[PDB]
Amino acid sequence: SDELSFTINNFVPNEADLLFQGEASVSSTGVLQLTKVENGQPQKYSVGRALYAAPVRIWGNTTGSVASFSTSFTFVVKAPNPDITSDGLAFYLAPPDSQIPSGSVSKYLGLFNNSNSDSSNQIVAVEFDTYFAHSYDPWDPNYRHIGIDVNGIESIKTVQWDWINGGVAFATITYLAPNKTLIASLVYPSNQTTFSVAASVDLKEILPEWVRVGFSAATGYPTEVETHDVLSWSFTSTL
Amino acid sequence: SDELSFTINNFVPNEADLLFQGEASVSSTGVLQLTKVENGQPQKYSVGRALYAAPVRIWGNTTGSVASFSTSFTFVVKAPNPDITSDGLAFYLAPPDSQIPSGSVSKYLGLFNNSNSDSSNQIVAVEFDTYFAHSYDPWDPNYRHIGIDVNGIESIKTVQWDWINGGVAFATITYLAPNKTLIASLVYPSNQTTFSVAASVDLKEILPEWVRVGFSAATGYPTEVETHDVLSWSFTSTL
Ligand SMILES: CC(=O)N[C@H]1[C@H]([C@H](O)[C@H](O)CO)O[C@@](O[C@H]2[C@@H](O)[C@@H](CO)O[C@@H](O[C@H]3[C@H](O)[C@@H](O)[C@H](O)O[C@@H]3CO)[C@@H]2O)(C(=O)O)C[C@@H]1O
Ligand SMILES: CC(=O)N[C@H]1[C@H]([C@H](O)[C@H](O)CO)O[C@@](O[C@H]2[C@@H](O)[C@@H](CO)O[C@@H](O[C@H]3[C@H](O)[C@@H](O)[C@H](O)O[C@@H]3CO)[C@@H]2O)(C(=O)O)C[C@@H]1O
Ligand SMILES: *[C@@H]1O[C@H](CO)[C@@H](O)[C@H](O)[C@H]1NC(C)=O
Ligand SMILES: *[C@@H]1O[C@H](CO)[C@@H](O)[C@H](O)[C@H]1NC(C)=O
Ligand SMILES: *[C@@H]1O[C@H](CO)[C@@H](O)[C@H](O)[C@H]1NC(C)=O
Ligand SMILES: *[C@@H]1O[C@H](CO)[C@@H](O)[C@H](O)[C@H]1NC(C)=O
Ligand SMILES: *[C@@H]1O[C@H](CO)[C@@H](O)[C@H](O)[C@H]1NC(C)=O
Ligand SMILES: [Ca+2]
Ligand SMILES: [Ca+2]
Ligand SMILES: [Mn+2]
Ligand SMILES: [Mn+2]
Repeated sequence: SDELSFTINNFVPNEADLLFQGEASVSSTGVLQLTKVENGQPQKYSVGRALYAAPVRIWGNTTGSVASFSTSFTFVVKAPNPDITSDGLAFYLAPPDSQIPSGSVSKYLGLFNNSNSDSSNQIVAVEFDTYFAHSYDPWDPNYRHIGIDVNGIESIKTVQWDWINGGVAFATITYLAPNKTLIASLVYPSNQTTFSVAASVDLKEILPEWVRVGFSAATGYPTEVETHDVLSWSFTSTL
Repeated sequence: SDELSFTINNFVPNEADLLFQGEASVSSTGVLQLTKVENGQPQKYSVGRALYAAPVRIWGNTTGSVASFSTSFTFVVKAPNPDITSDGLAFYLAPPDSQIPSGSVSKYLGLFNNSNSDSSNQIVAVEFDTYFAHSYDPWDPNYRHIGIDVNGIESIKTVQWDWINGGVAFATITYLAPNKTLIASLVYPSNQTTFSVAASVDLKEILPEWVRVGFSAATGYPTEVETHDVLSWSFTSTL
């Protein structure tokens, strides 16, 4: 594909154009629930991933060009016990066939097996990290944050994010190919607060020609559970 | 129009789909020069405005709906004397036939006659203010800033903007109709710095059904002159 664009205003149960991994799924009410919820209550140690069914062409060696893209989606992270929550969700690009790694992966938002930034992971992600205690996440700044990750959970760049328990967030992620710059942005219309981050990233150097795009999220200790619900999602890429 | 979308990757001299006001124009090199430049040096007390030729439908009383839009553009503000510059540029929406007001309008970025927030102005703008001394701009915060204006030069909301003399900026402005939220964002791929702001705005309440969209900029005292050049511009609105 040289141009791919899709808009999902309302998710549908077992949505055909979505590849589900782990405990992810969309509720009868139309929300993409990354982590498991029962009776409206988020469940402990849940890991989920949803990907758009069609692989996306990120670059062409025959062409020499690289894709520029932009994604926007709305989500809610509602926790019964706000004080300390875990772990957060993230939008990411990975190889078409990636699976959730085996092992302790909650503090890695379901994207990694460990802290390392292994070049083989081939993963570019934008995380919305809700857990930052150094006892379990020693690589995190001391506050909830939005970070840009490249082959590793230790964000190459972050910004402080003032999460609103149950607040509806509108986030857009944009990649300017010509400028190898990935920028992330989040807004809470309810508080009129904004957050943003940018980092240099050369997709040609990190990701393969084809990749699948989507979301990943994880839940940890029971007293810190929160939801990772996505309500809308639009994606556009142009090669 | 129920949907309008245009992308201008390169401006052309006397570009037919652009309405020029004041000293605005596009150079032979293809840059939209809001304020006049001669021999590559910005001139004092210059005021310019450029608008897309076609008026945009912002809302429909017969339909009940309101337009959601998003604009992205790249610009450069190069000043020979960085220390203190004036005045800045801005993207704005106004009535189809608005003209540059008469009088001292440089500290108002070519958008207003005075400080007042007169409901009759019908102007929603996002300013990139480079001059903030309280002696002439008593309404400004104490730093260069990006602010959201509504019928007046005194921004209803701002954020600190760390201008880069001659740096190429990529800015996007988005209006979420359903949430009456106008958000502004700027990034300098060269420093990987980001800035963003959001504010509650009800276009139905401020602007008329039809409006023209574009840019405004002004230059002041000779020792503080700077350029207000726009390189790219894409606009999309959907009713
Ligand atoms: C094999 C296995 O099941 N590993 C778990 C780990 C283990 O708890 C860990 O290996 C024990 O050393 O926990 C995992 O989730 C943890 C993760 O969410 C972190 C931070 O993101 O928080 C941990 O919860 C803490 C909690 O924050 C404290 O307040 C509490 O006192 O202790 C809790 C730990 O018991 C989560 O357990 C992990 O990803 O490492 C999930 C693995 O499956
Ligand atoms: C009638 C008229 O021509 N008005 C000018 C005004 C006049 O200078 C003002 O009415 C005198 O009180 O200036 C206008 O531009 C000014 C504006 O750009 C402000 C701030 O944005 O800066 C002024 O320059 C200052 C400069 O910053 C100082 O360092 C310097 O010492 O004094 C300068 C003023 O002389 C600009 O003049 C204006 O918008 O008010 C342009 C009007 O056309
Ligand atoms: C392009 O890349 C594909 C796989 O990455 C390879 O099989 C093909 O031979 C390459 N062709 C060129 C011209 O690089
Ligand atoms: C990552 O997955 C591999 C499977 O090849 C497994 O051997 C390894 O234990 C996992 N990493 C961790 C930290 O468990
Ligand atoms: C925007 O408004 C709609 C309808 O009023 C609401 O359902 C939605 O959650 C809001 N979105 C955001 C990001 O606040
Ligand atoms: C500019 O302000 C003056 C008063 O200072 C006013 O008389 C004039 O009408 C305004 N300009 C325009 C175009 O209305
Ligand atoms: C992005 O890269 C292009 C090509 O190198 C350049 O012309 C443009 O000014 C850059 N934009 C930004 C915001 O740096
Ligand atoms: Ca964390
Ligand atoms: Ca000012
Ligand atoms: Mn983190
Ligand atoms: Mn200002």
